[PDB]
Order: sequence, then C-alpha cells, then structure tokens
Amino acid sequence: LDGFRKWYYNAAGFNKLGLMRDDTLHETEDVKEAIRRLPEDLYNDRMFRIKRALDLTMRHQILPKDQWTKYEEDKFYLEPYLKEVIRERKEREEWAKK
Amino acid sequence: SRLYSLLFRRTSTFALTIAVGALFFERAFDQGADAIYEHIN
Amino acid sequence: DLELHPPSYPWSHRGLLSSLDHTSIRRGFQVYKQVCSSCHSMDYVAYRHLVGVCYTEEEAKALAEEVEVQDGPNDDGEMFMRPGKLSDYFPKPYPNPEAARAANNGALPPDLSYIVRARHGGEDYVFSLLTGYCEPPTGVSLREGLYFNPYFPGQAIGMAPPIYTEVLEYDDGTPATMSQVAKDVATFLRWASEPEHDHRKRMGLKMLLMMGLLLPLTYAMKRHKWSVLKSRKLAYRPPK
Amino acid sequence: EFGNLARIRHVISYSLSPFEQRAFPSYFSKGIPNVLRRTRERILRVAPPFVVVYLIYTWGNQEFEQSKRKNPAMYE
Amino acid sequence: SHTDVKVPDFSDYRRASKESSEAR
Amino acid sequence: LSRFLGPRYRELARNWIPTAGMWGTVGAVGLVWATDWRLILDWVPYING
Amino acid sequence: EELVDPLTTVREHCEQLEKCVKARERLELCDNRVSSRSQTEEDCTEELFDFLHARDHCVAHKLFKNLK
Amino acid sequence: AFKWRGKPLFVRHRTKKEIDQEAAVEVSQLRDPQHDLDRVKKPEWVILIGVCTHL
Amino acid sequence: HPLFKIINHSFIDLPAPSNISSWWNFGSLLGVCLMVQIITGLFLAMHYTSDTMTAFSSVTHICRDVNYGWLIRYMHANGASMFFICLFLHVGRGLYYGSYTFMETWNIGVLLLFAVMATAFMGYVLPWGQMSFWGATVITNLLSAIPYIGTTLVEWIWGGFSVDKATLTRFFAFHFILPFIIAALAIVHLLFLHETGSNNPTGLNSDADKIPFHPYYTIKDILGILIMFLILMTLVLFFPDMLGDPDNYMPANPLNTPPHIKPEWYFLFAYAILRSIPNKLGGVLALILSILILALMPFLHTSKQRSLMFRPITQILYWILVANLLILTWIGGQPVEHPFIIIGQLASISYFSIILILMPISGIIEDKMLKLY
Amino acid sequence: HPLFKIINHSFIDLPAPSNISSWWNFGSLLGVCLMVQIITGLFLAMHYTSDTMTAFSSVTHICRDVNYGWLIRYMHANGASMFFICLFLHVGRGLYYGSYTFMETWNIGVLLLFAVMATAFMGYVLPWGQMSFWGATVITNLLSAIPYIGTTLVEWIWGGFSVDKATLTRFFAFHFILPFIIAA
Ligand SMILES: CCCCCCCCCCCCCCCCCC(=O)OC[C@H](COP(=O)(O)OCCN)OC(=O)CCCCCCCCCCCCCCCCC
Ligand code: HEC
Ligand code: HEM
Ligand code: HEM
Ligand code: HEM
Repeated sequence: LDGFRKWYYNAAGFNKLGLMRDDTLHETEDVKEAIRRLPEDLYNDRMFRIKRALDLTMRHQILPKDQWTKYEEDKFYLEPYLKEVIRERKEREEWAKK
Repeated sequence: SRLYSLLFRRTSTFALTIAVGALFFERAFDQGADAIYEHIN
Repeated sequence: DLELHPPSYPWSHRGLLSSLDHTSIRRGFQVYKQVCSSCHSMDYVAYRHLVGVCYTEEEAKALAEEVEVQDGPNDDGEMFMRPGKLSDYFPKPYPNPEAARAANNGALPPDLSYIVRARHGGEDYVFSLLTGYCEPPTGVSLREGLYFNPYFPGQAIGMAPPIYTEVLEYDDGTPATMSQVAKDVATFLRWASEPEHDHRKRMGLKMLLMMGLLLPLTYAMKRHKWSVLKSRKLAYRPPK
Repeated sequence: EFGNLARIRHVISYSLSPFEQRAFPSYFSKGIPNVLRRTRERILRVAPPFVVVYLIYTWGNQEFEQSKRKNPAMYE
Repeated sequence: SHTDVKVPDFSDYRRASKESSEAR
Repeated sequence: LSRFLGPRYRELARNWIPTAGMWGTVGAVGLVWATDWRLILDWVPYING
Repeated sequence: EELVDPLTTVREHCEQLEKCVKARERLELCDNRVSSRSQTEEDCTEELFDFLHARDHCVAHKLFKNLK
Repeated sequence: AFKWRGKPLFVRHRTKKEIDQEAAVEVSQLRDPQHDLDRVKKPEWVILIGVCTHL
Repeated sequence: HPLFKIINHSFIDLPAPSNISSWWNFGSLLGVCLMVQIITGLFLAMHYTSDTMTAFSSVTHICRDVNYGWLIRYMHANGASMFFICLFLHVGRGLYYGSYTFMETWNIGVLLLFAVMATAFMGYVLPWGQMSFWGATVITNLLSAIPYIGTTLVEWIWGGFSVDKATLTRFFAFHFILPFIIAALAIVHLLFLHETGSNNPTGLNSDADKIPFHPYYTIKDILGILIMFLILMTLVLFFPDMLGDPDNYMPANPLNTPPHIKPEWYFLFAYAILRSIPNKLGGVLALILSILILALMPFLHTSKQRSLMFRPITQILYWILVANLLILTWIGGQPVEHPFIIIGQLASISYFSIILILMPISGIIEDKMLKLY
Repeated sequence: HPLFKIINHSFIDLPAPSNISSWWNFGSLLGVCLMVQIITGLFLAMHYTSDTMTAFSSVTHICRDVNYGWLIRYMHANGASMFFICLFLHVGRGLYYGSYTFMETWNIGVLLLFAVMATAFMGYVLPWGQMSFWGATVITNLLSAIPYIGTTLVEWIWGGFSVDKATLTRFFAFHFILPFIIAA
C-alpha cells in the first residue's frame, strides 16, 4: 500500500509542479479559514509555490526531476489548521441543530 | 530600418500603409489566386 | 435498410478543388431534354441558369423558345401559351402529381432538380441506378411496372430503363454509349443540384491561401504578446 | 480588481520586452521534446477508452452484418 | 538586500544597439 | 444532511408546516382557476358553467 | 455498327477476376438451389448483392478512363 | 390513405386468410386488447389512422 | 463615458489567470458563433417565406438566385454545427476542470444549452424538407408522452391536429426570437462569472498570477476565431453536405415516410437514450435528464480538489464518459436491430452510472489516497 | 446576489426625486408598450407570411380564423399608436423641464426615436395593403434624393427595380429584429 501510494503520488503529477498536497485543496470556506490562520512564512511559501505552478502551467513545462516534491517530503501543513476549522464548524452546527 | 521610421512608427502612417497595401493586395491576391484556380481546373 | 451501396467513381469534380466539366454538363442537359424531361420535372431550374455554364445567351434563348409555356391571363381573361423566355423555368411534364401517378402506373417520378443532393451518395446512385437495371435473381419476382435495380430501394423502381445505348445522339458527337450518357446526366443533375459548385471551390481556394497567409502571422503576433510572460522568471526571496 | 486580488510577499519577478527576445526561442528545439513529454504523461489515461470504442464500433458493425447475413441452414 | 542576486540570464530568449532596434 | 437532522430544525418545520400548506392551497386553487380545470370546477356549485 | 458501351467491356473484364467468379459460383448454386426447390422463399439477393458489389467495385476502379 | 385531417387515413381491404388470421390473433395476448373485428365494421374492410402510437 | 468603465471592466482590465489553455477560448468562440448565426440568420430572413407552399421554393431561390445566397445558407447550417461543436467542448471543459462549482454560472449555462437545442431544432424544421417535417412530428410527438396534459400540449405547439403550416410559421417566429434571449442569458452568464473570475487548469487559486486580458487573451481569442473560421469555411466551401442529411433536399411529403428518421448529429446522444428506454415516457424523461444531469453535477462534487489535473482515476472515468458519449452518438445513427440496441441500452446505463455513482466514489477514493479523507 | 443587486440599486431602492409629476411615468409606459408590442408582434409572427401573394390573405386569416387574432392585431396597431403618443409626451417632458442637459441620455434617446420610427414605417409596410405599398414607394423614393449614391441605395433597400416581394420579406426581417436593438 505504501509503494502503491507513492506510485499514485507520481501519477497525480502535482509534485512535478513543485506543489504540496495541501496546495491542491479547493478553497472552500473552511479551507480559506484554515489558510487565514497560517503563519506568515508558511503562507508566503504556499503563495510562491502556487504562483510558480501557475507559471509552469502557462509555459506548459514542469520542474526538473531533482526539484520535484518527494512524496515522503511533502508536508501536510494546512491539515492541522484545517481540522480545527472543521471541528469548530461542526461544533457550531451541532449547537444550532440542538 | 528606414521603413519603420517612415511608415510603421507613426500610427497614422501605420494605418496609411495598411490601407494602401490592402487596396493593392486585393488586386494581387485575386489575380494570383485566380491563376492558381484556373491552372487547377 | 438492406441496400446495395453504390461504389465511388473517379469524378472530375471529386477532388477538393476540382470543378465540374462543363461540356459534360452541356451533354447531360441534352440528355435530360431529350430523354428525362418526359417524366421528370426541374421546377427550381430556369433557362437563364444555363447562360455562362453550358450555353451562350443566344443558344439558351433558342433553347427556351423551342418550347411553349402558358403565360398569364389574356386581357380577354383567358390562358395562352407562349415561347419560353430566359426567365421561364423548365416545363412541367404533368400539370399536377396525380397526373404523374395516372401516367406512370401509380408511381411518382420525383423532382430531378435536387435528386443528386437528395439521394444518399447521389452522383453514384444516379449512375448506378441508370446503369443498374440487372435481371432479377431467382427467388425474387416483380410485378408489372417494376424493375430489379439492385441500387433502388427495394430493387423495384417503377421507372423503366431509360438509357439504351445510342438512345440519343450527342450534338458534340461524343459516342452516345449508355455509360457516356449516364455519366453526363449525373454531372448535369449534379450541376443542377448545385449550380454554384464551381464558384464555391474558387472561394475555397482563396480561403485556403488567405488562411495560410494569416494563421502564422496571427500566431506570431500572439507569441510576441505572450513571449513577455513566457519568459518571465519568478524568484522567491524570503527575507530570511 | 487589480491591487486587491491577493497578498504575496518577497516574490521577485523578472521579465523581458517582447521585441528584445526571440519570437520562437527553440520552438522545435524543445517544443517537440515537451509535446512528447506531455503525450506520455497523458496517453494511458486518455487512449484505451477510445481504443475499446473502436473495437466495439467494429464489432457492432460486423456483428450486425452477420446478423443480416442469411441463415444458410434456414430455408433448406 | 536587493543586490544579492543579479537579473537571471535570458540568453536562450534574448535575440542576437539602437541600430538594430529600428529593425527589430 | 447532518445539520438538517435536528431537534430545533424539526420544531421550526412543524411551526412552518401550516403556512406551507396554505401556499400550496393557494397555488392549487390558482391552477384550478387559471387552467379553468373543469374536472375540479365542475364540483363547485356556482362556478359550474 | 454496335456502339460498344465501354461499360460492357469493362464489365466482363472485371467478371474475369477471382472474387467475382467465386460469388457467381455461389450465385449459381444459390439460383440452382432456388430453382431445384420448387416451393421456397430463399432468394439469391445476398449472393447477388455480393457479386454486384465486388464487380461494380472493380468496375468503378477503372471505368471512367474510357469515357470522354 | 387520403391524408384526412393532415394525417394518413389508412383504408384497407382484407382477404379471407387476412380476416381469418386476425381473428385467430389472441386478443388478450395482444399488446393492445382489440380483436380485429372490434376495430372494423366489415372484416373485408379495415380502416386505420397512420400515426405510429410511437413518435 | 461610464460605459467605457463597463467596457473595460469585462474585457480589458479584467484579471484573468495566466495559465488557461486553448480550451478557455471556446466560450468566446461560442459568442462569435452566436453573432455569426444571428447575422447569417438575418440575411436568410430577407428572402425566406414561412409558408408551406413556398418555404422550399424560397430556400431554393436563396441558393440559386440571391447573390451569394448559397454561401449565407450553408454558413448558417455549418455555423449551427460549429456552435454545437464549441458548445460540447465548452461543457467538457467545465466538467473536466471542476468549473461547475461556479454554480450560478453553470445553471445559466444549462439554461443556455436548453435554449440553443430548442432553437436548432426549430431552425432545422424551418426549410420544410422531407426530413424536417418527419423530424418535427417525431419530437413534437415526444411531448405527447406527458401523462395527463400531453395531448393538449402537443396540439397547442403544432397549432392543429398535425404539424402543418400552423407550425411552420410559429416555428419561424420562435426560431427568430430565441437567439436574442440566448444573447441576454449569455450576458447574465458573463456577469455571474466575473463576480468569481475564470478557473485555471490546475484548479488552484490563481490570485497570485493574473494578467490583463487585452494583450494576452485577446490576441489568443483572435487566433482562436481565425482557426474556427478556417474550419467553418473549409466545412462550407469544400464539404457543404458532410454533416447534413440528403433526404432534406426532397420536399416534405406527408404521405411518404422515410425509411430511417434521424435528428441532426448533435441530438444523437439524446436520441440513443430515448430509443434505449422501452417506455415512451421513460425515454422522454431520461432524455431530459441526459441534459439535466449536468445541472445536477455541482452537487455531486465530493473531492477536495477542484480540477482533474491531479486526479488520474477520475480522469480515466471522464475519458470513459467521453468514449460512451461518442458511442451513443454512433448508435443513434445505427438502425433498430441487433446488436445496436443492446449497446445503446448499456451505453445509457454506463453514462448515468459514471456521472451519478462512479465519479463521487472515485473522488472519495482519491481523497483517501492522499491521506485527506 | 449579483443578479438581484442590479434591481435593488435600480428598481427597488434607487433614490428618486419625491416631487416628479405624472409626466415622469411616460418613459416607463414606453417600456411597457415596447414589451406589449413585442409580445403582440410575436403572436402576429406565428401566422403572418411575408409573401406578396399571401400577406393580405394571412392578415385576413389572423383577423377571421385565429382565435382572438383580431384582438392581437388591433392591439399591435393601436399599441404602435400608443407608443408614439407616449414617445411624443416623453420628448416634450424632456424639452420642457431641461432634461436634455443629460446629454448622453438625450443622444441615446434620439437614436431610440430614429429606430422606433424606422420600425413603425416597415411595420406599416408589412400588411401589404394599397396604402402600405404606395407609402413604401414614397419614402423609399425619399432616399433617391441623395446627391450621388441615392439611386443605388434605394434600389438596394427595395432589393429590385421597385418595391415588390423582395422588399416585403426584408422589411419583415428588419421589423422583426429592430425592437430587440431598441430594448438594448
Ligand atoms: C492502471 C494500472 C497501472 C498502470 C501503470 C502504467 C505505468 C505507470 C508508471 C510508468 C509511467 C507510464 C506513463 C505514466 C503516465 C501517467 C501515469 C499513469 O498513466 O498511470 C496509470 C493510469 C492512471 O493510474 P491511477 O489513476 O494512478 O490508478 C489506476 C487505476 N486503474 O491508468 C492507466 O493508464 C490505465 C487506464 C485504463 C483505462 C481503461 C478504460 C477501459 C474502459 C473504457 C470504456 C469506454 C466506453 C465503453 C462502452 C461503454 C458503454 C457500453
Ligand atoms: C435520364 C437518363 C434519367 C435519369 C438520370 C433518371 N431518369 Fe427517371 N423515373 C421515371 C419514373 C416513373 C420514376 C419513379 C419510379 C418509382 O419511383 O418507382 C423515376 C425515378 C428516377 C429517379 C429516382 C430514384 C429514386 O430512388 O427515387 C432517378 C434518380 C431517375 N429516375 C433518373 C421515369 C423516367 C422516364 C420516363 C420513361 C425517363 C425517360 C426517365 N425517367 C429518365 C431518367
Ligand atoms: C436572430 C438570429 C437568427 C435569425 C434571424 C435566423 C433566421 C433563420 C432563417 C430565416 C432560417 C431559414 C433559412 C434557412 O433555411 O437556412 C434559419 C434557419 C436555421 N437556423 Fe436560424 N436564425 C437565427 C439564429 C440562429 C441560431 C442562433 C441558430 C443556432 C442555434 C440557428 C439555427 C438555424 C438552423 C439549424 C437552421 C436550418 C438551416 C437549414 O435549412 O439547414 N439560427 N434561421
Ligand atoms: C450560449 C453559449 C455560451 C456562451 C456564448 C458562453 C460564453 C462564455 C464565455 C464568454 C465564457 C468566458 C470565457 C471562457 O472561460 O471560455 C464562459 C465561461 C463559462 N461557461 Fe459559458 N457560454 C456558453 C454556454 C455554456 C454552457 C452551456 C455552460 C454550461 C455547461 C457554460 C458554462 C460556463 C462555465 C462553467 C464557464 C467558466 C469557465 C471556467 O472558469 O472554467 N457555458 N462562457
Ligand atoms: C419583435 C417584436 C415584433 C414582431 C415579431 C412584430 C411582428 C409584426 C407582424 C408579423 C406584423 C404584421 C401583422 C399586422 O399586420 O399587424 C406587424 C405589424 C406591425 N408592427 Fe410589429 N412586430 C414587433 C414589434 C413591433 C414594434 C415594437 C412596433 C412599434 C414600433 C411594431 C409596429 C408594427 C406596426 C405599426 C404594424 C402594422 C400594423 C397594421 O397592419 O396596421 N411592431 N408586426
């Protein structure tokens, strides 16, 4: 399962643009709240990575293979911050339900 | 380089060269094209 | 349905920029006038369409004045027939389709103006049908007023075979073999169904030349105005 | 509108004037390699559905013909 | 600061001089 | 939907039910009248005809 | 003086080929079959359509070179 | 047919056999239970409207 | 001028993503095609007569006696075909790149798609050929399927017992008037989009990299317009009847029925579905759903990634969907007989199961593979 | 909501002067009249035929055989008359109260007035009566006045030597298409 997940990570292809996994999340309301709660350096790296991926998609290029994002290396930075947004979101929802 | 400085740098002249050229282009294009069509058929 | 599918013939107008052979259209108009006009109609074709295609102005005027055409109510208040004019359309064989049904054993000979356009693979079909009155095989039997034409839907066309070798004599003198006649009338019917075939192909040739000139130039303008970005180099310089 | 779209920081961006740079730098030089690079990252996802469409289309045609073909055993 | 690095090379882009500008 | 399976949510609806029915009623009457549906209108004594 | 319709000469020249003579052989057997069986509804169209398809395919390959 | 009311007005005559089979048809087993005679005042005479129930 | 502001706000200083591919050209092409159709339609309307005695005669008079009237007529027909080509590729771009999350834009889109299909259907009825008349009766009959008010509705539209002059004239009026409603709905379509901006093929927030539209995506739209005009004029001037039916060149005979009845090719996918369902009503409904399933599409998105650029399993399912859409287009053409029918039945089952079931389950699996679910 | 925002700003909350008289109603009436004309025109277009043999016959068929077709036809004609009444009173309000200082609004107005007059002229030509034909020839002839290109222009519009079917059909197309340009 670990090797097949690495193969699927190579087949997804966002590592060839230098992106992380959390860069590829669709910005819903909860995702934008989690992005707003990021520290300044992580937010700046995320915006630069997104801008570089957009530039590479503009020129129809990819990064060189040494510059790709290694599956093992990818960091799920937004995840911790996101869970909270969802948790808080649900708590609020439940309160209203009841 | 002379052309640019003469007919392609001033927009007004740019238009002039375009219009005049187009006026004659039709003559040439039609003539040349017709020659080809006739030769074909 | 189950029908013989006419083969592809090497027509002189089959090519992408290949126009029609106008001598063949003239011969096919002669074939229609002497053979096909007795049963089939050409309601959307007039004599003035033949000027500049197959005949001159005086030749088409003579062709139009050979026939008689009722034309208007006399002052006395009645109909009258006059020699055809370059503005007259081709004469009807029958005044109404029920007379065609009565004269053709219940079958209606269709308008041949757009026959080639209306029949799938018309030019071929036409040629095949006119040249496909083969004998019905064993097991099939056709009633009177029917003929086994493999190509015709059902293989039972009321139309009897109208082109017997040397049916009519071509004024040009080209041997009037059944085929030479079927090919000429297929070219003519084709012309009929599309009098603009030639003019268009000239427009298409000019269009291909203009697009071959204009597509790389517009591509070059786009790649100029998009080079700026396509060379943009981004660098991230966190103050660190 | 522009100016209020997003917040980035420390991302320098260099560029060149159109007339200063070649119009088609290495167009076929790298274009071909890239186009080929591209085709090999997407061909396995794209092509086999259309391959089996071609097989189903042919099959249908031939099967239909056989269906139409008279049953020799029948009528005898 | 702002002088640590120099403009990246565009040689594979740059063409190969007001003399030429007029033509270009 | 998770949020809509709620206690107050239910209370709200129950409180909202009567009004909803009224609106359907208006529409139903409306449709009958607008279409001059006679199957239904034939029942009404005066409206008949 | 019989005016030779090139179409006829091309037609037997195309019937001299092999797929046409095989389909004609099935045609013959088929027709003989229908003839032999006095009361049957098995026609020979399919065979006949195959023979005409092959024959007019090779006719349309080379007919128009003999027409003015 | 006489194109009555803008639609083909099929009017047909039937043979001894024709009339015989249609009666033989199983009305109940028919997609639409309507015995041949049910639609014809005369067995030798059947009249129909030419619009396929379908389309 | 205040208007210049609006002129700029939507076409010059509009911030567009820098990395959108050539597929994003297609919608602009659709607008151009709309204008082209309207312009050609106006020049067909100065000579066309909506009378059943004279409609075919007026069309032949356009083709034979009006100067370059054949050019305008075949430009109109092949421009309708080009409109549907660009429409299908626009919808496919919206499905592939996750652009349906712009829900209001998507719903105004599917309304525009319904209006364009109705306009093209009545326009194809308009020349009053053999194929037009039998095609009209067929689809008008489709309405009769309605459980209770069907018969009335059909008769209403027909304006009589059966399609006849009554229909032709009202179909001319409706075919004239609907492209202006399509233009207004397209203006609403553009508005509901600028509020959110266009999407990019990576599916990410492109706010960090946006460029102007005037010099970057205008010359690109001009190049796409030139290529679309090349394909349209090689469709008109070289193969003017490869997409139409020959039987439309015969006059409308109510007594003679054609051996095989088709709509034009872009209705085929629907035609297949209709034929597939045994029940008439079922067919009509499924047919409608065929188009409507799209509207339903923004509620089926269960992935945390907007686009399919980084989603290979759903890419495979998408190309299988395009594959059996092409299969349904082929089947519609094929006649009613084995085994075309079974394929049609399966292809329809596979189409509805891929859109309804397989893509959200695949998106859940893809979220599980990235340790997100 | 980006579609409802327009209405709120434009139709629901727009700040309007409190003291505008009944004359300020008239422009809104014009818009209503435009729709009314379009709606009635659409229901004339489902039965009208733009052929010189059948145009008068189609108009009589509308008046005599279509259910309430006389109602829609005379509503269309008297709605054109009501359109011009409201148009003249709208222009008179603009002249009297100094509303022409809104110069762009005034110029778009006079463009609308020209378009409405052209639409009504070709619409009056459309029933192909005695008066329509002689009226058309007359105004089309007006164009011939042009110093150099007049003759050509007239013949162009007529589509032939003299107004005949060629005109009627293109006048039907133009009369159909111009009220949507008027709406824009
Ligand atoms: C998939 C197994 C593993 C394949 C590994 C290939 C080698 C990968 C490593 C070397 C690099 C080769 C090139 C890599 C290109 C990009 C990566 C790639 O293409 O991966 C394989 C691709 C996607 O793989 P992924 O989505 O990660 O998971 C596979 C799930 N089956 O998946 C594929 O390429 C295969 C897709 C097959 C699709 C077949 C569809 C058949 C059905 C079509 C029906 C059409 C309609 C028929 C009629 C319907 C109505 C009746
Ligand atoms: C001159 C050599 C021609 C050509 C090129 C064609 N015909 Fe005739 N035709 C006649 C009748 C009574 C029919 C209808 C028969 C039926 O429908 O059963 C026809 C039909 C045709 C077609 C249409 C075939 C189709 O599929 O509909 C075509 C393409 C055609 N013909 C070609 C009667 C006559 C004549 C009176 C005896 C003669 C002469 C011709 N036709 C001559 C020609
Ligand atoms: C308001 C603008 C339009 C007008 C005035 C108009 C007018 C006409 C007219 C008069 C005809 C009949 C002439 C002919 O047979 O070609 C026609 C045909 C047609 N129109 Fe339009 N049209 C318009 C817009 C459109 C649009 C937007 C479409 C596409 C959805 C369209 C699709 C068609 C089709 C398919 C035909 C049938 C062409 C054929 O005979 O094969 N029209 N139109
Ligand atoms: C009448 C024909 C149509 C016209 C003229 C039209 C016009 C446009 C235009 C100009 C754009 C912006 C440029 C672009 O992104 O391509 C666009 C985008 C879009 N359209 Fe349409 N459209 C039409 C049909 C449709 C339909 C039928 C749909 C729904 C399936 C649709 C949905 C969209 C979406 C979702 C976008 C956003 C593109 C993106 O950001 O990815 N459109 N359209
Ligand atoms: C797009 C919408 C419209 C359509 C489809 C339309 C269509 C028609 C048709 C078919 C007729 C001939 C029937 C008749 O004789 O009354 C007609 C007549 C006429 N229309 Fe329209 N029309 C439209 C809008 C308008 C508008 C906005 C005006 C006003 C400027 C107008 C003014 C007229 C007039 C004056 C007549 C002559 C009525 C008469 O016979 O006395 N129409 N229209």
